[PDB]
Amino acid sequence: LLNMRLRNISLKSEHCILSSLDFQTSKASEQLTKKFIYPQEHNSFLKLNFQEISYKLIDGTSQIELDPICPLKVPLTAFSYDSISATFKLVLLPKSTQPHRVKITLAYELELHPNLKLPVRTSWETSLVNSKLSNVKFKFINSNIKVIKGEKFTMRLQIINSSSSPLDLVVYYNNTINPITLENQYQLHNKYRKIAEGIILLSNDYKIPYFADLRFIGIMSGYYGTLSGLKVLDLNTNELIEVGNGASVLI
Amino acid sequence: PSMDIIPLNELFSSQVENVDWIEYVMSKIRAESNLHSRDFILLLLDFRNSWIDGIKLNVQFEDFTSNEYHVEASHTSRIIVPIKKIDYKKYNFENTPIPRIFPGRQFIQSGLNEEQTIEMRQKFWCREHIISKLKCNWKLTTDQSVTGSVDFNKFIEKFDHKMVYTIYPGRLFYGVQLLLDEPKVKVGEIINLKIITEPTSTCRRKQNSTVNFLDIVIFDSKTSKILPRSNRRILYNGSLTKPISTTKVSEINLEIIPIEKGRYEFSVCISKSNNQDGIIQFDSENVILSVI
Amino acid sequence: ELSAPDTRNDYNIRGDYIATTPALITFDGNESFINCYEITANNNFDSKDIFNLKVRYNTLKEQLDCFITDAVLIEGDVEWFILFEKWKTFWELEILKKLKYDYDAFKENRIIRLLKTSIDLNKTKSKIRNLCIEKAVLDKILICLNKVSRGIAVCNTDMDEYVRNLVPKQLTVPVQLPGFEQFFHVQFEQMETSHDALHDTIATIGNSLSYTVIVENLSGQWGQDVIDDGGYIFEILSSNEWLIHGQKRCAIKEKRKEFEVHLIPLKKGYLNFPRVEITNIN
Repeated sequence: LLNMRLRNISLKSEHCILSSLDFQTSKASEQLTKKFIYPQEHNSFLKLNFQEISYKLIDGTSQIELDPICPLKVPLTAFSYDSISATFKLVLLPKSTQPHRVKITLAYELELHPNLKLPVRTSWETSLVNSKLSNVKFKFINSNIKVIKGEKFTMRLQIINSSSSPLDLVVYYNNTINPITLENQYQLHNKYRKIAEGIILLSNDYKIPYFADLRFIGIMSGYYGTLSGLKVLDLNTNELIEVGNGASVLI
Repeated sequence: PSMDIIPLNELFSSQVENVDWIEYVMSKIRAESNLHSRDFILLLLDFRNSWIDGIKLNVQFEDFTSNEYHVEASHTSRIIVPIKKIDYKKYNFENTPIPRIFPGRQFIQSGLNEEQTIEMRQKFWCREHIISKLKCNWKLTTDQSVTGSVDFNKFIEKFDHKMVYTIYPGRLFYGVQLLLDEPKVKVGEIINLKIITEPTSTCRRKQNSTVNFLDIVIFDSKTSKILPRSNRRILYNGSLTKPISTTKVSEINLEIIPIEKGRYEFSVCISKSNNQDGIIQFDSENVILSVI
Repeated sequence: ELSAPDTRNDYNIRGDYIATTPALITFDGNESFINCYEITANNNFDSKDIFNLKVRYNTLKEQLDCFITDAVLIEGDVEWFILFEKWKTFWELEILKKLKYDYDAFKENRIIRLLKTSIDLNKTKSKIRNLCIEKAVLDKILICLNKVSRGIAVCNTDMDEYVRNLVPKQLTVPVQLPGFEQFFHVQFEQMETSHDALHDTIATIGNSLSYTVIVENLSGQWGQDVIDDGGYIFEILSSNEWLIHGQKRCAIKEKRKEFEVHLIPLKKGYLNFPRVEITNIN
């Protein structure tokens, strides 16, 4: 009851859940010690946090922070430190423990000594393109973020199919404007315009035959996150697989 | 088998001077300051052999000569050719294409209206322009003396509405450029702007509504245009509706003073009335400035 | 127009809108008319002066009524010699009940009347001594204006020096804040995802209350989100405030606050009170 603490956990896409703990001197404790300190004419407190650490599991391992941290001391403040946990594909929820050491130094070198230790579970409170029909999956083997200029470049698809008939699909980019509140109308027009002529495929209408190298050239500068022009058509039972993957900046 | 025509808007600064069209188009842009960018259109046509041996397939335009490609046996290889636009006011595209004979009556009650005839004349005479300069002069790699030419007349089939927009700007409704004084202006300064407007020969199509409404939109160079409250942004006198008229060389000159940042692009929009969904032309001249 | 008071500082209002070439506006609350003024601060701090404006205007009803009078029934001076110079006030009393359609007058039409009465107006003109040399013109003009539409051209040609412009005014006292601050921070982003190429905003805004605080929002990122945790070091210059954040994260919500209105305040150091918090993440 001197510094209220909370922990926030987020799930990054790079298979590393990041959990950040936040500490803040609570206002009720602030006024509680503040009137008794201002009786002796003190305006700013001094809670010296000298040893803050987090532990892992039933065997105690000290996972470090993401940056440096000295031994600080301040009043009426808040500070947050972020550790990087490991992403779990199973349903084993990791339970961690944190500990601090607040030295509540009253003045003229007459200090008290306080320590605290919480322990709880680091929950989070709740791409590979796959089709809807068959076993056919898509994933770009080369790193989906890429930094290019407006020059010629290459990109690499990959197909994991049912081995019964691996062939009979075609790719094409469809360089035409999709046929569409004037402000939202023109915003959707600018999205559909810079999609339809931003990059151009240097081999479209292209029969596939488990790799498939397909080659572009990029014209217009900008970050094309989930570049969604190219559209792999499946010949038999005529439907379309969108490929919402890959993101190329062109600067 | 197929063909498509796409324009370009980036300037293509150098060290990308290895790709065959880029040096020619940037050479024409580089000197001759009236020979500007933003109006070049690339045509994308795909050569595909049905043979057993490789070919070389050099493409000659009226002055553009491409590199030496290599199509092996059954593949496509999209050879990208630059071409400028064709000016509507300099030319005439509303005359009937002639027949060869003068003998037959040819069912002289022709079953066509006015506007269907005129769009048929446009669709024919645009490919009449783009065929009468295009060539190719091929050779086999393993035989080297079997060099022949090709035609294009039995290959290009027809156009659609997208090709006649992209090749011919006379199909559009207005012709606009922009004039800006200083593209590197400091923030405490107000700069006059200019929007020239020059209507088309498709102004005959409506003939009744003698006003159209030039909207103004503003977008951060990245994405996601700014709502017209324009705080932290361009501080602007007047309002962005600015009525213009048919058959007029009007100039809706405005003023613009920045607040925070640099990367701004300016463009227009034509909407034919003031209500929703009256829109006709999403005009896209889209010039840029900076504020340090 | 805009006018500067008698205190007479170096206020440089570069903004001054003159609608010389257009005699046109509309205020039907569909689009948004914004006027703006690029003023300057004084030679020192100056927080309470008085500004008064000058809007000339008209209303569009008597704009189209002036157009209809000057080019529908009194175009030439031949009819203006006799047929309307003896019944001008009667023409105004007839014109005041015209009630032209101002709902389709902003969409491809101008000077177009609504469905108002035109039957008993002929009987009302016939009741007085109105001669047929004017009763033909005053009926034919209303019959023409019952279904006609003009354009934006030849509107200023009727509006030119034929309208009393009510040059109204207002009062704008150029309101000010209370607690001046001057801070500058610096960041160093420990990258979770490599860089998301964020777009920046160096704010300048002051909080004006008592027992209050200054709350800041981080920069805006537009690539792959939820990441790029930015570390920071304060160097909170020229004051002694209270800080309430350390080594935040540039995702969905960070809100790196700074409790300001507690101790070590100052006066109005400028036109308003300021806090020119310029972060610099290099």
